Formats: sequence, C-alpha cells, structure tokens
Amino acid sequence: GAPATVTEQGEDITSKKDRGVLKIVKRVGNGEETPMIGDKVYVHYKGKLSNGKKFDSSHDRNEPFVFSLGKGQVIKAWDIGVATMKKGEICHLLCKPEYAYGSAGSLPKIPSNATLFFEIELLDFKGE
Ligand SMILES: COc1ccc(OCCOC(=O)[C@@H]2CCCCN2S(=O)(=O)c2ccc3[nH]c(=O)sc3c2)cc1OC
Repeated sequence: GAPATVTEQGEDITSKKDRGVLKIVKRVGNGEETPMIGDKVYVHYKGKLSNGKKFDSSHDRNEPFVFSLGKGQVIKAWDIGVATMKKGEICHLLCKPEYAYGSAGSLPKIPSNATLFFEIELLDFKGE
C-alpha cells in the first residue's frame, strides 16, 4: 500500500541524509514557491500508524490544520516536509520516530517508537 511504497520508493528530504523523513509527491502543486519560515500554513492531512490505524484526519473535522512553519509547533518531519511543498501539492510523508514523537509517543493514539505515515495537502500559505 501507500506506506510501503513511500518506505521503499520515497526520497530522503532530511538535511542529515539519515532517511528519517521520506517523501513522494502525489500531485504537483503550483509554480516553484514553497512557504517561508514563520508563514501561516493551511493543510489537510490524514495520519496512519504502522499497524494500519488511521489515527487522525483534518478532513473528518471539516476544517484545515493551521500552523506557523519552522517554529516547532509540529513534529520535525512536518516542519521539514511542509517546507518542501508547493501550494496545491499533495504528498506522502514517512516519518521515523526521531522526526516524530520518539520514545515518548503521544498518548493516547501514538505509541512509543512509532513510524508515522501522512498524506498532506498544502492548501495555502501566507506571511503574517
Ligand atoms: C486539539 O487536539 C490537538 C492537539 C495538538 C495537535 O497538534 C499537535 C501537533 O501535531 C503534530 O505535530 C502532528 C503533525 C501536524 C498535524 C497533527 N499531527 S498528528 O497527526 O501527529 C497529531 C498529534 C497529536 C494529536 N492529538 C490529538 O488529539 S489529534 C493529534 C494529531 C492537534 C490536535 O488536534 C488537531
């Protein structure tokens, strides 16, 4: 399935080149511009665990997830991954625990040492 495919065929987007965050672009977005640090970014996403459980989805809430990019408001894999996206892009990200919730997890949904899969759509980004 899609998690296996990004695991086996994704591109390493980390600066360290440690394969901690792997990406596949599913739909090419608009132009060449990616968001800047501090931008308000609007996304839709769905997240799955490695046991196949869908653990969260903004689509199911009928509202986007909004955060300021590059500020540690989200897991490291998202600060890195969303920074690579164009407006309108959809991507798959595979996030090893060192770029996610590590040994602590995030209770109640995310266990220790969890590799996370996301499908992310970048809806918009704006400077404040
Ligand atoms: C009101 O409950 C929340 C509390 C925090 C929150 O974002 C926490 C930061 O989450 C993350 O960094 C990652 C990546 C961006 C999208 C959200 N995630 S997540 O899917 O791994 C995640 C992480 C924690 C979390 N807690 C919930 O009750 S739902 C939820 C979802 C998201 C929340 O629900 C939207």
